[PDB]
Amino acid sequence: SFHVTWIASFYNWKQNLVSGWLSDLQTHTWDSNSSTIVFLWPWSRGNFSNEEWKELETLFRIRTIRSFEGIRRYAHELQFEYPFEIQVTGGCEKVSGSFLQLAYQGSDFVSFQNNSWLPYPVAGNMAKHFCKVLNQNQHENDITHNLLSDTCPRFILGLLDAGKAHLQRQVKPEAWLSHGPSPGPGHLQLVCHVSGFYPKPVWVMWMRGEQEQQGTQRGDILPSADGTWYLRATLEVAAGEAADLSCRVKHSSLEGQDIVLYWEGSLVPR
Amino acid sequence: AIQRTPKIQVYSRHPAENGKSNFLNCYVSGFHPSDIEVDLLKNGERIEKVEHSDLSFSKDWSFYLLYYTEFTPTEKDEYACRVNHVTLSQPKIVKWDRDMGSLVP
Ligand SMILES: CCCCCCCCCCCCCCCCCCCCCCCC(=O)N[C@@H](CO[C@@H]1O[C@H](CO)[C@@H](O[C@@H]2O[C@H](CO)[C@H](O)[C@H](O)[C@H]2O)[C@H](O)[C@H]1O)[C@H](O)CCCCCCCCCCCCCCC
Ligand SMILES: *[C@@H]1O[C@H](CO)[C@@H](O)[C@H](O)[C@H]1NC(C)=O
Repeated sequence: SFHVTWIASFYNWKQNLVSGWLSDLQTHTWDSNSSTIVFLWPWSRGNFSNEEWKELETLFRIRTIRSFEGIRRYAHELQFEYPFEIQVTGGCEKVSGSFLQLAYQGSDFVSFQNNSWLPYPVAGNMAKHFCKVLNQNQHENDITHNLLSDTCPRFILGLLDAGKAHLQRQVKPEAWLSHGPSPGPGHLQLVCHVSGFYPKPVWVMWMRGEQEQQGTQRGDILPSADGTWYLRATLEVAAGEAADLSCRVKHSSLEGQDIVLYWEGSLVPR
Repeated sequence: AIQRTPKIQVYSRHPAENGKSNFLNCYVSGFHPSDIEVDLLKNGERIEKVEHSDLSFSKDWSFYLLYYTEFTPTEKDEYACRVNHVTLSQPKIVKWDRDMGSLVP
């Protein structure tokens, strides 16, 4: 799934952000001064020639700043009240699935379907009046359609091919154990940290021997700036039963050689 | 009503080892509107050079940001993340949890 996101915050203090994404991985940014498309990796160009890239830059210029101006010119009659934020996400995926959705104040507001903008029902007549503005040029809607059903599939195809090496790399996790901060009385919180792995799918469990401890509470998977991932898995146990416990990590990159760490040494303490 | 309060999670890139360079992270997510102020603190004092990722949002339109800095911990230093947002009565402070050791000689 490649998509472009647009974040526009209005205070009439302002802010305009455009960036491109392969799911979790950022691949493009729009520099708000050079009006250029900055490529965050060598392979961010996909198989798109430099001149087709200047074409794309032309259209990102014109539509980003006509969209900001249009939003601010119509805000009165649309009853957009300051401060407010507009968010847009558009791109393509199954098989050739495409999408373009717009939110106002963090809620579904309008979306683009085939050839025209449609309001989400719950968003009311305000969203309906917005579609009128959004639908004032059928040709501009036809351009949007072709951006979604033509340009985006070809781009994502070239992008995935160009980036296959980076996207399918295997980075081994490291792990470590610590005491968790808020155990109940008479209990300990054992924490198993897993960091530096890629790609995202991972397995981590506290164990007693070969028995998985179902009390294991996995946290969110969190990002690092270097593009790898982080996870904390905790287990609450009675202080008497923390001996034979270990943390076991399985990951594609380890090829069956699980990381296994043992609650012990000064962690008991012996 | 339409506002969402930030979740704040603090973690290190590598295990804490005194005198070895490391990276401290503060992941702020699930908030709306996007205006937010995030500081990394060392012994209660703001750390001058901190970076963050480009602002993004999830499927449910809530925003998220990663803040991080390179640092070298010693056994005496405490680190934290301090977040202020319209949803918060007062800045919320989440500490970096590390063991440190030497519970008693
Ligand atoms: C950094 C990442 C880079 C990596 C990318 C790599 C490859 C990615 C490729 C594909 C990936 C997915 C692509 C996503 C698709 C992009 C989303 C769509 C972009 C915006 C859509 C349209 C924007 C726009 O154009 N709004 C213009 C419309 O204009 C109007 O139109 C009419 C004609 O023209 C005129 O009416 C005329 O008036 C006269 C008098 O009445 C007569 O009556 C005429 O008869 C009558 O026609 C109007 O004047 C004129 O205003 C307006 O300003 C504004 C509307 C306000 C909001 C605009 C859209 C909302 C925001 C959508 C996204 C914004 C930016 C996203 C990224 C570009
Ligand atoms: C880029 O390469 C991909 C390979 O998956 C191809 O499908 C796509 O059409 C190409 N795009 C071009 C040549 O613009």
